[PDB]
Amino acid sequence: KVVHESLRTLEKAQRQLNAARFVDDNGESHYKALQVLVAQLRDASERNRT
Amino acid sequence: LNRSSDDGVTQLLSHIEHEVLVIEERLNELNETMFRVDFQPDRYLRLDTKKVVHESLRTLEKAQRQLNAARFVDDNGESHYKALQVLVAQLRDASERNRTLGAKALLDPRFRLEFAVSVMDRQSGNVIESRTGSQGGSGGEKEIIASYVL
Amino acid sequence: KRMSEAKRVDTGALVEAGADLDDIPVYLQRLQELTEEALPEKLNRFLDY
Amino acid sequence: FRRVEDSWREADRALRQSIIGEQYHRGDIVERLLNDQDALLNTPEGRVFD
Amino acid sequence: SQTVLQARARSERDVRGFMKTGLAAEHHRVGHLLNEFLNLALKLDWQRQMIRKQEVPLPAVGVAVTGIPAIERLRFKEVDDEAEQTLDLSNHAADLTQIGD
Amino acid sequence: TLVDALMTLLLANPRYNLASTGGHESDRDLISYVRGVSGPGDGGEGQSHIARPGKTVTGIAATLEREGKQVRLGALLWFDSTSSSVTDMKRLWLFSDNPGQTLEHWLNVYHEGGTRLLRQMEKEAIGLWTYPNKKQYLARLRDFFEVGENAFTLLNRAAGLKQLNSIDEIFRELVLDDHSAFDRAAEVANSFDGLTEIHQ
Amino acid sequence: IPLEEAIQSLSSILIEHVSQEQYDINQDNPFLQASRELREWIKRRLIVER
Amino acid sequence: SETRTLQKIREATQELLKYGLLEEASKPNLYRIVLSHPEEVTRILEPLDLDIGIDEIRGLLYVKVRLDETPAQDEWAHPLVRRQRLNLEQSLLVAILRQHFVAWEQESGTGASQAQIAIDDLLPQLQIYLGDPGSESKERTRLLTLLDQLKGHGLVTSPDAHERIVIRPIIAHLADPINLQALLAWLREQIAQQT
Amino acid sequence: SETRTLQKIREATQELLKYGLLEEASKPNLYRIVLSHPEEVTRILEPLDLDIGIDEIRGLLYVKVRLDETPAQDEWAHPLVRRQRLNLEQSLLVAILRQHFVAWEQESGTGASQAQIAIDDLLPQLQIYLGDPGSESKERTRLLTLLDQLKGHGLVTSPDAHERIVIRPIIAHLADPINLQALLAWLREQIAQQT
Repeated sequence: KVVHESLRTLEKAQRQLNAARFVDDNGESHYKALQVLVAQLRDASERNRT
Repeated sequence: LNRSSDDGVTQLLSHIEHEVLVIEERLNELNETMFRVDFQPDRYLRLDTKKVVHESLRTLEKAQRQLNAARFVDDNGESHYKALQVLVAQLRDASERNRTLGAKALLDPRFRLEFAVSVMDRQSGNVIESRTGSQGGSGGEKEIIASYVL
Repeated sequence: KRMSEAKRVDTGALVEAGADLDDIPVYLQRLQELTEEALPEKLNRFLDY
Repeated sequence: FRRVEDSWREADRALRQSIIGEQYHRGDIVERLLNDQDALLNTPEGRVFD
Repeated sequence: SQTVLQARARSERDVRGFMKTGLAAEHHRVGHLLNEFLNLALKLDWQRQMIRKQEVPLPAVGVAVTGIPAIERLRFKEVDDEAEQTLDLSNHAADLTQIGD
Repeated sequence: TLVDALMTLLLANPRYNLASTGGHESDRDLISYVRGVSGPGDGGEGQSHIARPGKTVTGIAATLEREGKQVRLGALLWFDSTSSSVTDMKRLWLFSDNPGQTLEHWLNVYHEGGTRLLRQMEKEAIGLWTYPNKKQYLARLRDFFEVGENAFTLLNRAAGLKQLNSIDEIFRELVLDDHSAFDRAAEVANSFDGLTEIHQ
Repeated sequence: IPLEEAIQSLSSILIEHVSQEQYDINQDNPFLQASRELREWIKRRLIVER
Repeated sequence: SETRTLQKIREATQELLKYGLLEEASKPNLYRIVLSHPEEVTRILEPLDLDIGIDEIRGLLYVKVRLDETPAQDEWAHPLVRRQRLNLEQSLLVAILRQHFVAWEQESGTGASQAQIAIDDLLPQLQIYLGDPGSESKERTRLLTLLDQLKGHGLVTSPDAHERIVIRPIIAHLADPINLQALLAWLREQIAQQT
Repeated sequence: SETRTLQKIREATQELLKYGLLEEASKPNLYRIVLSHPEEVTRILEPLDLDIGIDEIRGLLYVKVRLDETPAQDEWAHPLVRRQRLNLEQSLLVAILRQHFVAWEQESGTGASQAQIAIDDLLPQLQIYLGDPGSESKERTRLLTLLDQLKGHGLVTSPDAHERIVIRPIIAHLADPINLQALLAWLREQIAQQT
């Protein structure tokens, strides 16, 4: 088993999203974290050859 | 500017074409050797070489002709200077980007003549084949091709 | 010039009008409507969802 | 009959030309439309024909 | 009689419809400009059908691009060659054996 | 050539002539075999290097036996013009448990009629199914043998592939079935597009 | 009258009077000439067609 | 190594280019996709000097030639714009179309691209300008020929079975106040020399 | 708001998209520029699934679909690049010109300036496989028509002032020369058998 920087970063993003939802704001943070997480999703799905 | 001349490019191209000619001559000798062996059960083999003239030297000679025309024209030597400048700047761009295959083509006698292989009729000398590499094959064809050429 | 910039940014109804004083009244109407009707409800839905 | 049609057509083009002439004068336009009567009354023909 | 009656009613319908159309747009921002354009147009001779064929600088909206000239789009005629029918099937003696040293 | 014929029968996209490479390349191909290519020739008009230049038809097949029952697979590849590219080639794939459906019968049927008569032959016959499109052909093949297409790929490359240069590739691609969730992750990412649009 | 029915009848009548030499009534295709002449009688407003 | 743009973005942008415009009610997916990355769209098109306008209130997108680094220009002269410029005969129909479009919008709302007219209604309108050659065959022929040219510019769908047509809303962004004003100016200029 | 691509690169890009080609003989300085900036080019093109193939021997840049490997449809389908299948006359002329280019480079090497080919010899060659439409005038006229069409695809120059023409190095990268040569040999053999 190995947790590559990719999976490590995704789990970091999961923690970040948890953190962002907890903080209440103009939606900037919650949206930001959710969006970067979905961005990792999209990047993986797109560049599935890398 | 009048002291500027084509003497620089003529000697360089003369030496380069001398290298190309030497390559082709020794290829002819190797062909003589290749005329003695038989490659396939019913063929003998020959090597090939053609002459490469790059877009780089094409533009070089276009700029040379336009420079000669610029000497016909007179605008205080500024069109003359611009033509010679484009030419020398292209030369220096080839030297600077020597890595790019275009510059290599512009400077390299090895680039300046391409190579290929062909299969020969031992009986008549006729030809129906020319291979650039060794693709296709059944196993063993590659072996013969590689061994012979190598 | 700023009316033209407004149209350059425009996305909807402002095409009905040009870059002249007569278009100004509609500019103001739309500014009010954006500030009052649009922006708060859009924020409502966005944050809610 | 062939002439009555010409009369209608002439009255039509006249009316339309004029109302292009009245670009902004809603008064006449609404005055025509609100009326029940035909907008193409070329009576010299129309009425006799009727 | 009915022929002329219908030729009348049709034109009546068209003019009433034009009346309704001009009425609403008679003042709307663009509509007033359009009417201005209509009247300036009235002056031109439309029977000059191919000389007032004159280009105006209207905006270029809906500019599609297509038919990009890529060499790959080229393909060559399917020249049918029908020297014979494909009926041959036999196994032949081409599976027979005889070999050298 | 014969091994390549087999691999063509089996796989969607086999590495032809893989053996000459040693396991990492293929440089012959379907149409070359269909047209009997043998070498470059003069490359300007010479048809000697290409044996079957005119309208030609090619067929290959094989038959195995488990528990006495024999399954034969086949394929047909015919051109109708001097055109020398894949697009101008017409296809058939064949899948039969009836031993009587031999390559000879199928070739006879084609001689008797084009693709339409081959469809009619499929209608008439039992224990026979044939497909001009390879997707359905290999789908039926795979739900018949109960081994995924990945299996056949490993089979082909296994014919050669003596290197095993490094295990990681061999296993991850050739051996192991695939269920990486790129599509599923996209699915998730796409559910959020709605929210993104209200945001925008 | 149907347009081409008229073309036909006119071409028939045209050939009848080709003997009127000075007006050079077409011979190689009187039907085409009937068409090229109905064009004229429309363009000259003798016959509106509807 | 590589940074392939979102393949979805590639689909949407390439389609949009293929048609010059793009309508929601027809192809909402690529439409929303471009709505999702209008900046990326723009920067993709920017090298080509092609730029995207937007109309959400009717469900439209479309290209429009940029005007930079060779100021202003007659847009049409750009190499990539693929058709010949509108000509005032077309424009004469264009004005009528726009009139009908705005008139229908001002009573059915802006909630549809289904602004419709029957061909026969146009006939009187042109008849005033292009005159009355007195043969329905000629006038209707010229009418459909004009309409055809316009659908070439994409403004109006071709006739249906019921001799009725749908105005494409892109018409509105053609019959701009600003552009109409430049047009009226140049037209009065023509009047002044015709006299 | 956004920065704007280098004007020269945008120029070369737009030209290359109008004509699928850029050449030392046509825009040689743009040719040098793109050669120094190919990454910019491909980056611009890749959202559209477009990409250049290059030819430094013959001073030719050209386009080519960039789509990836192992597609769902065995052959690529591209929203923009619509495909043509030429009539026999054109295809035959192309094959003729292709083997002409090959012969010229055989005798003169790669990149050697093309010699001009005479309509005077073309009309015979067409006569080899096309018979006669009714006159030499018709032969020459249709030859020039097809040459116009070919120049339309950029594969040749215009009919020059001396009723010769020159070949465009784009020929060096046609779709499938095997299709050309198979057809050419088949045609000559067919006519030899028929006679």
